[PDB]
Amino acid sequence: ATFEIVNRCSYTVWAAASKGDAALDAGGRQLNSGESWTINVEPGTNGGKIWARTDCYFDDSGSGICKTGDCGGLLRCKRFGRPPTTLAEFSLNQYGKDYIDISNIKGFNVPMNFSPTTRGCRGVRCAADIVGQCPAKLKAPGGGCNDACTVFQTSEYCCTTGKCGPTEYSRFFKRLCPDAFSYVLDKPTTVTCPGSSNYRVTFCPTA
Ligand SMILES: O=C(O)c1cc(-n2cc(CO)nn2)cc(C(=O)O)n1
Ligand SMILES: O=C(O)c1cc(-n2cc(CO)nn2)cc(C(=O)O)n1
Ligand SMILES: O=C(O)c1cc(-n2cc(CO)nn2)cc(C(=O)O)n1
Ligand SMILES: [Eu+3]
Repeated sequence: ATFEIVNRCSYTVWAAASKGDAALDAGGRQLNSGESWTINVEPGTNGGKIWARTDCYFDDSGSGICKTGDCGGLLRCKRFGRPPTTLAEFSLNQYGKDYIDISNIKGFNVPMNFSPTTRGCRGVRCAADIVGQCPAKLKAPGGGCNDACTVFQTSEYCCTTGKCGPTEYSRFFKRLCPDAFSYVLDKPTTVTCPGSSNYRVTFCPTA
């Protein structure tokens, strides 16, 4: 499957793509404002994620640091990124269909649209100014808006036992972005697409 990753932000981002125990395609790349990077994701990829990283430095070997979304200091991510990270999430070719969503469960750093480029389903978007409106206690000094689990480490915010409800913090993310997951047990906003669809992830779709 092809994923065209487009940076419409006015700032550089370092795109990342991983399924947690391996890179997808090269795993990461710099995208200056306006640049597009198309990756190939293997059919059947389960639990894949794409995100933006901000304020990164990498040496000539591809090792360094990012202020949001750092994946073990690598340009080419093999693992998932450090919150806060707005997440484009997908599982492909699962009994004949693809499944996509956006999640704020690991916080929000950069606005995003995640849409099919082929027929048969809608896209999803979380493009509100979550960082600007972020509750004081969730603001990440390194940049972005943390989820409450990251900040407070409670069973209720982290849904540790599989039982939890919405919270004042989850409701903030849900108010700003109704079409993204705001906590682990949120009413799902997953979209079912035809198996083997192709996609575009756009950072700052309205900004
Ligand atoms: O065991 C680990 O340290 C570990 C494992 C995974 N895994 C993620 C997946 C797939 O969802 N499998 N291991 C991710 C990370 C990380 O992002 O730091 N770390
Ligand atoms: O760099 C890692 O391998 C790593 C870093 C973190 N950390 C993330 C943060 C910030 O929220 N602090 N450590 C968690 C994990 C894991 O759970 O596997 N793994
Ligand atoms: O503590 C962790 O979360 C962690 C630790 C290691 N470590 C591996 C080694 C061996 O040299 N030491 N920490 C790898 C990872 C990961 O790849 O996600 N994660
Ligand atoms: Eu780890």
